[PDB]
Amino acid sequence: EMGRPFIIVKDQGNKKRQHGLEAKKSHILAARSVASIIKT
Amino acid sequence: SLRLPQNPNAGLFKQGYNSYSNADGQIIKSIAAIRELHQMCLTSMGPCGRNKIIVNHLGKIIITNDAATMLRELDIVHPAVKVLVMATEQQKIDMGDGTNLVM
Amino acid sequence: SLRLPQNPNAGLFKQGYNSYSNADGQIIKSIAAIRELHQMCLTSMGPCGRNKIIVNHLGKIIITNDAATMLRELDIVHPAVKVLVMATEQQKIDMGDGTNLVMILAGELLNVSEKLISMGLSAVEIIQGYNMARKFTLKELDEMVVGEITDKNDKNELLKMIKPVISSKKYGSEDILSELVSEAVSHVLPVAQQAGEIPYFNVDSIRVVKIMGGSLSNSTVIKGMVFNREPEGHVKSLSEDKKHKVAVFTCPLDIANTETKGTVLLHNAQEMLDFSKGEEKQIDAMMKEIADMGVECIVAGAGVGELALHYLNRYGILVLKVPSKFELRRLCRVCGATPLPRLGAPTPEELGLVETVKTMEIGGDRVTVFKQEQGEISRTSTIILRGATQNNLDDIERAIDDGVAAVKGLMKPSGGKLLPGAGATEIELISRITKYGERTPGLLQLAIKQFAVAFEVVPRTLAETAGLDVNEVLPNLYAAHNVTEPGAVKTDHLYKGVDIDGESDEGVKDIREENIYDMLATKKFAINVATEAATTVLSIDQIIMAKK
Amino acid sequence: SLQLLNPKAESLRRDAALKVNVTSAEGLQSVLETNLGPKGTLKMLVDGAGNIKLTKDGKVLLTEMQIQSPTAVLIARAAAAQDEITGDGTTTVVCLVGELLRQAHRFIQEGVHPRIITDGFEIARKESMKFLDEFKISKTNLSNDREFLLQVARS
Amino acid sequence: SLQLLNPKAESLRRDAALKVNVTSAEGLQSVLETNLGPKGTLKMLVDGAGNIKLTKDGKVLLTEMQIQSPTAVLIARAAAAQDEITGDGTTTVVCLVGELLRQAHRFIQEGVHPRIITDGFEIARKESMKFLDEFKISKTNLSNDREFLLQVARSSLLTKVDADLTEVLTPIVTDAVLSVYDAQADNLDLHMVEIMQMQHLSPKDTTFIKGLVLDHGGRHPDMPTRVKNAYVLILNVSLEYEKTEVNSGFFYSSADQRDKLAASERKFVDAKLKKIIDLKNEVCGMDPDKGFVIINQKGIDPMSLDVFAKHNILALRRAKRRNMERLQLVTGGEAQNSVEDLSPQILGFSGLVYQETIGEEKFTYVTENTDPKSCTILIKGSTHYALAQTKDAVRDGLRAVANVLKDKNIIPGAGAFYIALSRYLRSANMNKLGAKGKTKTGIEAFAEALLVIPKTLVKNSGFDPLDVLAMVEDELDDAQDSDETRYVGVDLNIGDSCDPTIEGIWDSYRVLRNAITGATGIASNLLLCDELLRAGRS
Amino acid sequence: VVFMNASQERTTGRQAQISNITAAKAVADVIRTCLGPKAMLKMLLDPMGGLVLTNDGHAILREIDVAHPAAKSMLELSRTQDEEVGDGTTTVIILAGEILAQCAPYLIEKNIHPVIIIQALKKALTDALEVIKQVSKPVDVENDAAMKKLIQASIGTKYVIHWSEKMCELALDAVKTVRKDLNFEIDIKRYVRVEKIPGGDVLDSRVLKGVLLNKDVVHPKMSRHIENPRVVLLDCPLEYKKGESQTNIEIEKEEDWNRILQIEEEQVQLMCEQILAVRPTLVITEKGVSDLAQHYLLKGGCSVLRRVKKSDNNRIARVTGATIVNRVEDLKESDVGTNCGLFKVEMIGDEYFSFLDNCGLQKACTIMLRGGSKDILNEIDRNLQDAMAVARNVMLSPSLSPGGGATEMAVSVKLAEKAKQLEGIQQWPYQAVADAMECIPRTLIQNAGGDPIRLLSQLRAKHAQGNFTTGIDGDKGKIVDMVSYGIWEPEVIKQQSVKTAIESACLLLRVDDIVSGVRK
Amino acid sequence: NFGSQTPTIVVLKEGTDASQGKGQIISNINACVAVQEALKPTLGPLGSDILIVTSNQKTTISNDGATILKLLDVVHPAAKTLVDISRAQDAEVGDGTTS
Repeated sequence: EMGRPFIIVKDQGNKKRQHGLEAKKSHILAARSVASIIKT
Repeated sequence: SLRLPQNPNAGLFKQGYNSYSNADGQIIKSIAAIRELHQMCLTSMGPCGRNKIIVNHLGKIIITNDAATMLRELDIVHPAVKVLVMATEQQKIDMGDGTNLVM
Repeated sequence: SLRLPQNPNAGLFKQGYNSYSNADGQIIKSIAAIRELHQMCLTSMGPCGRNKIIVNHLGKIIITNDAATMLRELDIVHPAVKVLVMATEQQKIDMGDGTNLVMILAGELLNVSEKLISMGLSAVEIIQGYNMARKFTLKELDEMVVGEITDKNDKNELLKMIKPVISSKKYGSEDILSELVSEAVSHVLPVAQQAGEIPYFNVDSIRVVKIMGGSLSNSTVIKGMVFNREPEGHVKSLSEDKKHKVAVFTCPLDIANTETKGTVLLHNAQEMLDFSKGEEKQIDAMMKEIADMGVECIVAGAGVGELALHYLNRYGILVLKVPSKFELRRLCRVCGATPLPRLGAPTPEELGLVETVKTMEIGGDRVTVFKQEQGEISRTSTIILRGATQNNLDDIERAIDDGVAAVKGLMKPSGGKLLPGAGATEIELISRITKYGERTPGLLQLAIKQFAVAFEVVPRTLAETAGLDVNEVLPNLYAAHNVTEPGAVKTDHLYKGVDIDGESDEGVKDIREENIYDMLATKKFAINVATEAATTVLSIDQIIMAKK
Repeated sequence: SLQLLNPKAESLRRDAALKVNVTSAEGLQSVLETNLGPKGTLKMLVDGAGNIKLTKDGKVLLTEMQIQSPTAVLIARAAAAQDEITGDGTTTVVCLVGELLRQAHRFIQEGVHPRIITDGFEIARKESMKFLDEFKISKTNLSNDREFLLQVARS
Repeated sequence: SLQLLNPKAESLRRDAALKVNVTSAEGLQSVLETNLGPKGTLKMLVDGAGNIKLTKDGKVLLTEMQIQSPTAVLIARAAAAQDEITGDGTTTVVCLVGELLRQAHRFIQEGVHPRIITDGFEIARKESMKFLDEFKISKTNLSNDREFLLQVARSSLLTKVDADLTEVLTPIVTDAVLSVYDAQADNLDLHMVEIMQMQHLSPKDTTFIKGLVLDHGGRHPDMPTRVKNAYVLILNVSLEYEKTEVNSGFFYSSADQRDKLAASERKFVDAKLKKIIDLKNEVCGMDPDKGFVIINQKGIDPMSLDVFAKHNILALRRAKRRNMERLQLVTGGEAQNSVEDLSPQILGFSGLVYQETIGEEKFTYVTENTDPKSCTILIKGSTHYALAQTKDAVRDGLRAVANVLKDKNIIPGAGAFYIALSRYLRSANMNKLGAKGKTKTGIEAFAEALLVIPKTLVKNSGFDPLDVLAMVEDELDDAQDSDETRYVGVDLNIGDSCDPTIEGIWDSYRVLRNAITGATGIASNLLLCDELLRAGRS
Repeated sequence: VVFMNASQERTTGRQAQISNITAAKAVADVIRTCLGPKAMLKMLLDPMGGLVLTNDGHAILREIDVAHPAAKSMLELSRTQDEEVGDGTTTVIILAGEILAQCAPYLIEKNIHPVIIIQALKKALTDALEVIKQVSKPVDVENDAAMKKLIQASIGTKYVIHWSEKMCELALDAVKTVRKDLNFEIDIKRYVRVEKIPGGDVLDSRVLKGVLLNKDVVHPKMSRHIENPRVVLLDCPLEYKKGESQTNIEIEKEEDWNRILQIEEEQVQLMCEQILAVRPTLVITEKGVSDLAQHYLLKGGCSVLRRVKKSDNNRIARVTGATIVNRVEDLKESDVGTNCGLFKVEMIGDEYFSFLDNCGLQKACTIMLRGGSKDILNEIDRNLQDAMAVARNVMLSPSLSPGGGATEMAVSVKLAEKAKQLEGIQQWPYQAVADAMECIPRTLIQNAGGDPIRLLSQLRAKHAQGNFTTGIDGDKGKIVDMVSYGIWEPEVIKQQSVKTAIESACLLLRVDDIVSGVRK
Repeated sequence: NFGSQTPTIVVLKEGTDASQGKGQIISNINACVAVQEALKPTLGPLGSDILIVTSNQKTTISNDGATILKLLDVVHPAAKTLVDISRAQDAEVGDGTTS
């Protein structure tokens, strides 16, 4: 950090970033929650 | 012209100290201040005098027409009254009679 | 003992008012306050200078190394710094050249003044030392001038003037940026040699159009003005040639309306039936006289109604919108036309000539081509500037304006009066003022000798920004000036200067082959403004501020 | 006795008020003390709006900078009106008023009444007017001397 | 450049701090100038607790009132040191310091550097010390005349209370010395007189006593209050043991030893009492009108009070530390610690011993001595401040009459010494200069500043000080050519001059000598201080 | 995360060098008016309320709290000059502050590395010590008239110059009394006692050899005047001693409790008999004295003083020659103080004072200073310590150097001749010391009201004529030599001032970063 | 002289950042590399896409270097240079904005 604030994009702490296997697991479980609703 | 110079002596002594001097007040002014307590003793003088109820911060009530007893339980900020209060205290301690006449 | 008297009788003024005087080291703090913004412009000096980023309160970012432009967006607090800020802005307006020199020279005069004040020199004696040394400085500049521009326009001669000026601002490639500016200058010159007429030039004639995309090598020079516009009715390449006749109307095209309570009055149905067809015959009668004169293009200055645009598409007449004023004013200078407010038939003598009008895609939008050709020459040409980033497009626009302002310096004085560049101008003045300081008896020689020491910043800045040691390179340059002048004439040692990188060890032989020179008219006002800027700070014994 | 008339009020009288006129005029004269003379100091005024006023005129210093002390307000209005009609004398009146208060203040502490002190000011000033007639030098405009107008303008 | 070192640091340089030293000293002087002289104002000190103190002396005023201004702190510490050695001159030094600064500040605005101003102060002060030797008059104290001591002691009391109480206290402070003297040894101590604070009669009804008076009364009723012949036995040992040094306890096997172990502690008490009883009857037995009195510094066992009650012996406990030395001087006895060594030679003698009951406390009175070497002064008052106002008047009157015996030279008062220095310091000729025009600037500032003392006296009386001093200079001019030495004073009654020797006004030698030297150093350092800085860690 | 919790942001490069130079210059700028005989005074306000008014350099620095970390190193430089010598603390900061002021336009302008400058500062320091050694001349150290003019060097600046004629006689006999033959005189300030007595006159003073105690007598009968006093120092208190073992006595018989109090009285009488064996006239102890031991010593005429300061007992043993012995059983006639005389207690209303007069070469003296006020009396105390410190270096080495602007300019002239002969990268930093030595003589003119431009211009021309004795007058500002007026100062003062300034300049020029928040 | 405070004049208005030292130009490099970190996996036909939701809750899925930089609001001065070259490349040719 070197001691100075580093902000690339406005609302830095507001926005979140997902990547890797955790980003794929959240997308599959999001469809499984919708599927189990429609499957009934 | 909005703010006063505050005087140079404001920095001298402290802000809590108050001054009453000749031509600065007192001079029959403070004499008119003790008239409130003077009238208190005028109504208590004689066989027809009126007693006065005093409630101390502790809660004890002392009802008497004696000026030496009344001025003892009263907390008075005015300093020159204490000159008259301490004058009545000597009358009670030594002779014990005439405290109302002294005040 | 617990609390101070806190400056009694200070209630004479508001608590926000503060008093700062030359005593108690505040005049030293004022000089030290200059060094905060002085080092900012030191790294920006020369062709190797570094540009700076300044973000304003609105979010606009201007990346430039120009000292006059950077100080505009910055918020200045110290009062004497505003003296230095406003001094650099005047140099950019007047001569359009030498802006970084005024910023650096005025700052170094205060740095050498710190030692002068410490020795006990009064503020009056310090001012008299700079005034007497500046008068001798201006006289030596006219003695050291070499060469002249002579003829107004030349292909080679314009490379010795605009090119060294634009070398410091966005160096990049040399011949690419020099050819673009030098081409637009030859078009706005009236020429007309041997006629004895008084030459004339306009700095606002050349306009720079910023278009993102492409590359710098794809840029070109357009004799006409370029705007972003969309034709209303139709687009026409105008391949039928035989040039064109064009008219310009500063007033909009529409039925004349009463300025007070314009209202349709119909008493009976007989007047209502002819009201719809009546307005159609008014524009038809007015536009027919224009079409009969052979006018294929009409320039409008305001919004044009749809009823007027209908008959313009019938005869195949182009429509142009020119908002505000200055945009329309420079259009008539291209074609040589005189605007008239009425909608009637224009005068044939007031009609302009434009051979072709083209619409093509450059940066993704439709632009109209006013470009002229060899014959029927036009004035106020524009330069298309292509770049990847918009930040580079802003300073190059100001870099071209620096070359345009250099052309103005070829008009008012008797000539160009080229001076040795690469810092050789300020170095030669050091040895001349040093001899001048000894010729003046008295105590005023202290400020005169230190006045020439302030000129050492130019060779040190060019050497420091070039990645070279100022201790090795600078003393080696005085070896050419320490041998004075020999028993024979024709001494070329005056062309020695500071070199950037390369092999160092002085170098570049004589700068006469390098062709980089300086303008004499620029150095005259650059020294005067920088001296008065430092003199004003030294002439103020007490500074008073409000609210802070 | 003012505390009985108003709940909250501020007043200073006699020796408290005597230090008001003497000290406030002393701080104002000290600002223009370094101003008087061709070698005098140069002052710059910068307000909160960003404007810059650089001049040696004492009238600009009084108009741009506010004064909380009411004593200098009487002096500021007197020094400003002097430059209005005569175009000169702004810093002169301030040095006269501020010093005359201090020169007469030493005898006030000695017990001398202020009225008989101010009564001597009129007697001494009327003599300056009678001496002014013999002090002034007559100049005839029929000569049309240009050198005379040059030396006066350089003052 | 100070804020660069610390953000919270503040300073005032050159004239910024110079205006502080002139104003703060003038403001402090303006309050205390009204207290100078017999007509001066009376200040009432009231703290947050409600205590009332009436005094015209600047020592008590500056002590009770804390000074916020750092400049006036130097004046307060200088006036405090003036009251320590000389017991007088608090108001005088304060009026001189503020005047030396104002007179010198007028030359500073004229372009005079403070360095040469301090030179004129030291040169003119040394010349005043030489004139002080010629102006003072030596007196003969071998006669011990009352009239000379009454006028000198009255001059100090006129600056405290009115003339009614002054005439009462004048013989008291004159009698404050009396039998205390030494021809060869020169040692004179005023700490042998005792200051008693009690409310009895009236403040004007107080009287002087020729013998020691104590505040402790008879502990037992049978103890005779009046004793015609008493032998004072000084006992510094405590008859009642407070604690035992080595920790110990009593372990008894049977209940019969409980009264025996209690009687074990009765042997040590009776061992000290055995030799005391034998000392009384040793002189003569069965002798009426001759009593025996013991004065103990420590506590006395209430159980032992009945032992002396049968023998009619008066006992006193909890005596002050300074009381032991006074018993040898008054009663003529000798201080004794234990009872192991006794004799009639070490016992004191008193012609009258009696006790009076005032309020709920009883006071012991001892008087009628042959050659008493010490005495006391009873200060009575009608209120709380009457004890503090009279005490401050006596203590300031003690040091005045002491310098008469310490220094036989007496300097006339009533501002006669300050006026004489005015004409002497005007022109020093070629005697002492040191520089051309540099030294004469500081001398003129110091000469005109010494006239504030006589002018301040007139301002408190309500007259014109310029008209009073005008007739003073006219008398001194004709006295030089008439071959007659005259001392011109200042009379505050009719607003005219007078003679301090005839009017009975004089001043002490150490008071005036330390005032000129003390006020010179304070005013000089303030003129040499161009910056007032405050820094530290909170 | 935040990584470093202490100053994660950093200020490095030229920004850290400017903050170190600017803050160091502000330390010397406030004391510029504190140099010279016309120098002004500075008042300081501590959080406790005590006011300190002095022109001394060290007393001003140590009482001011500086928030700038590198500027605090300037505060401790005067402590090095004060503890080692005690004179010249003002000239150290003025010189060290001018070096960094002159060395500033190098790293920013010439871009010269600090170590390159440090190598030039060390070479200039060696040449500066040689110039000071050449201009120094030896003088007689046993001449009393010559040492009086040397003490006046530091007095001319101080306010005590009016009493300088009297003050030199006070400081001369004080140093000569405590010094002894052995590292030569090995004199120490701890042996010299300076007592501050409020009131009195400064013109009237005397050097008293002994210890002045403010304690009164323990008994009225005690004789306050003794013709032939005998002092015996005892560290053990005369009160009954109690064992630290916390002994608990179990009392059974009725005669056991009465015997304990008797034995306590017998031992106190026994300890007095051990003292009376040598029959001392005086008794001095550092602890309390019981009332029982007072009567037993009345028969022998032993005056007892209690609660004496611990360091005062060592000073009594030097003047009286007595040997400190804790136990009364080892007391001998050899341990009794001898040669002491003139024991008298003067009566003063404030406190009781006891006098001692002397007739193993180490001695002590107590200087009684009588001022006009307690705060001025604190100034004379500080002025007396600096006056005696000048005579120390004179007795240590015979070398004596000129002062008042002659020594500072004598070095700058020699540095100008060698600078042009170097012809190298070190030539620029070598010239910084030559211009740094000019601040001290230039400050003397600015405080005197003269023109430093014309005086310093002709001053350098005088030193080129071959005479090093040309100074600058503090009053008239004349160029007359210092031999006529007689300003001379020990070489140690000139050496310690130059050595400290060079070592301090190399420290702050090596700081490229300033970080905080550590909280160790 | 008008007060015992005597404030120290600051050259720049309060709130202005600092510069020079060591690592100031390095701060601009790490800002562009971090933006590059998102566009690297989007390169190539087998590359991935980036899901970006603005403050208006507008879902947009783009691997294009020009569109990604238009969604986010870049307040970093040096990081905005990558936005200009992405919009300039998309305006003329239209392809290669990620490269």
